[PDB]
Amino acid sequence: CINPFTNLPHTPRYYDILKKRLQLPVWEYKDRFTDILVRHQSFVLVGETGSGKTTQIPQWCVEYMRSLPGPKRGVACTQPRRVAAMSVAQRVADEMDVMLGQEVGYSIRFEDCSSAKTILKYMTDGMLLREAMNDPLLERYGVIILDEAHERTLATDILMGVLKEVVRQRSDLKVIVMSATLDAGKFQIYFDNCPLLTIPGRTHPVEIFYTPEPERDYLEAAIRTVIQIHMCEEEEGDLLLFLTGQEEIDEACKRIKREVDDLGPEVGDIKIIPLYSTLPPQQQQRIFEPPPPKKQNGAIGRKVVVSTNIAETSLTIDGVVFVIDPGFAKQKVYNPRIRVESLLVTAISKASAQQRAGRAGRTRPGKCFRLYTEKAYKTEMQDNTYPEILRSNLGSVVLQLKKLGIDDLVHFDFMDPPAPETLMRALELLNYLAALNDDGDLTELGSMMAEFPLDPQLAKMVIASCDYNCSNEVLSITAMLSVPQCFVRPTEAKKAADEAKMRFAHIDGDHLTLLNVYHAFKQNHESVQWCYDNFINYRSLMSADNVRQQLSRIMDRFNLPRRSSDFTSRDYYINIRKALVTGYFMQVAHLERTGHYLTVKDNQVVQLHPSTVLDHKPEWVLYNEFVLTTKNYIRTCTDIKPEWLVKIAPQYYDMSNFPQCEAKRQLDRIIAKLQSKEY
Ligand SMILES: Nc1ncnc2c1ncn2[C@@H]1O[C@H](COP(=O)(O)OP(=O)(O)O)[C@@H](O)[C@H]1O
Ligand SMILES: [Mg+2]
Repeated sequence: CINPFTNLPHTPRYYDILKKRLQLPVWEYKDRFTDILVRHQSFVLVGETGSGKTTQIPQWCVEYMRSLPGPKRGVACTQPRRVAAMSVAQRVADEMDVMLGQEVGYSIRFEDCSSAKTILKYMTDGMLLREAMNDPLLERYGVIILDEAHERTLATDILMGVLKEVVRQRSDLKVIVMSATLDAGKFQIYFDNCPLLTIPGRTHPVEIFYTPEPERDYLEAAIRTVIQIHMCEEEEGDLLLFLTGQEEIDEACKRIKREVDDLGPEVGDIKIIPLYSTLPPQQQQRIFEPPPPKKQNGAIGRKVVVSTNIAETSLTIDGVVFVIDPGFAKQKVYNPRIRVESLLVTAISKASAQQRAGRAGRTRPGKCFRLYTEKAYKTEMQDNTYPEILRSNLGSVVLQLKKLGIDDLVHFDFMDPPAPETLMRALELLNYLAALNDDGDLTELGSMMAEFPLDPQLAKMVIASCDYNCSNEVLSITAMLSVPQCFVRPTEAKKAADEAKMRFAHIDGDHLTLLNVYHAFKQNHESVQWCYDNFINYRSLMSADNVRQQLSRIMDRFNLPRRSSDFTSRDYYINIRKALVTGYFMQVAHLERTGHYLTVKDNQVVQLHPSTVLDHKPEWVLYNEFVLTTKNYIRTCTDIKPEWLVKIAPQYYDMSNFPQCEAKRQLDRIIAKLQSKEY
């Protein structure tokens, strides 16, 4: 029959895919799905990964929208994960026989693939909350679906609160909450005891393996699980290994590419595939590829995917029988008393481990090779990881809620309410940035900050830089800070990489070094060869350029001038460094007489991250990032003048409320000197 959007026949592609997708677990419940949808404003849908929730259900809601009178609106389906949203959009575009970016599309922070024609949009949970800023009832959508709500991300929880208020003012909107599990909060009690639909699992049983006692270096000891699986096992099937991020991942794909062809033609081939947050579409889509063929003589031609907890629940790779679970992941941590946010590798929950093992069972029965003991699972691990709202600084969150018109914050319906101390640190942060007044009301400046898709600190820095006549350079720095690490540092060629990085070093430090990289990238015409020559990440730089363009359009909308100072003047670099202070004045460390650094209020001993270009230890350093390892590192570091701290951020540098230390004694000396009294 006929494609309703194109008014043409559906294609050969379309029919081949329709055939396979009708067989997905979700389809036998479509009638009862439809029957709940037409009768209720909101309900919950639970089903294991691979059951067909993300691809099929939003199509059904499109079908539903096309049944309706003429207020002709979209469907939104939120993903916690960029790679999930972008790759399902491509998949669903194919399933619906449409062009990605036309009837089906996606929206990620700085990456909008959509048009006038878009009626189904796969977006991050973060982006839908962004859209609510300018459209508080989300009138562009008739159906909104929060997918992967079991991952309890910060943006997902806030969307559940928001949408629960939206449904009281809008009768025409439908909300669906989809999840892999019934745990991670109860959802239907939250949405006023609304219907539940559960899709049975087709998990081919999975043999859970362990190790005798605690493993120390799991990277190489999970490589030795990857190898022994790719010889000892006799039937076909692909491998999925859970690492914690995109260096450790790339390590294990550089490693295990010369090895394990340590071995001639004899053993079976391996198509090795990495998966992490950053990858562009054209290379996300290689997890969906057929493994290499069987050799005439030898072993199974096999596929190994090396991946973040993106593959835990957010998608399925067909072919996977063998799952290796190191049992850690890059979480977000936040002490509300230390006031330090950082990304930390840490032990997963029983919920999570069991999810990861689940992936091995999605074709035939499989084996999960968990690299722990039963004691490090049964007795030593949590049932459920804390929902992300209890592990984050809520500065951005609070600003977004205030921009959405939410005044009283304890009188706000969180599913799991945050510790009221973390809430109050967020209010203070925002008051220090002048985003909120002393009553906690949104200022004109706060309102504007909220429409930049940036941490409040960065937003304030961009806006305030106009008054230091260096908005152009601050926008470039901001864009470099908003994309992945730009310096390629192969572990086999550290001195070479470091020396290339030094070609760009500014004497006052790393922020200006990022400005130097960006300027050099542009004046060399976005050249890939230039990037290779200088060990600069071409993808990072292309991403930065795109972020800068996006941020530029926001500046134009708000009439904030995009200006530079005179490069021949000394004020050029001074002005930019003063601008950094307007946003980062709380991220400041003082050089002690001992050669250590102590963070300004919280008195934490830190050292300059070893990747810094700084030649010397500035007396005062402003930093972008606090890195928790076995040492505290401050990363992306600039030399600043303490006088700037007093002049630009007096509310924070209030000596009546400040701990005794070398920093306070210099600061008091500076404050007395400004006042030039002889009492
Ligand atoms: N991007 C893609 N490319 C090719 N095939 C896919 C893609 N995404 C999903 N599939 C296939 O279609 C199925 C649909 O699964 P999905 O809707 O993602 O399930 P759930 O969201 O419930 O985990 C998968 O099991 C897989 O076999
Ligand atoms: Mg899904």
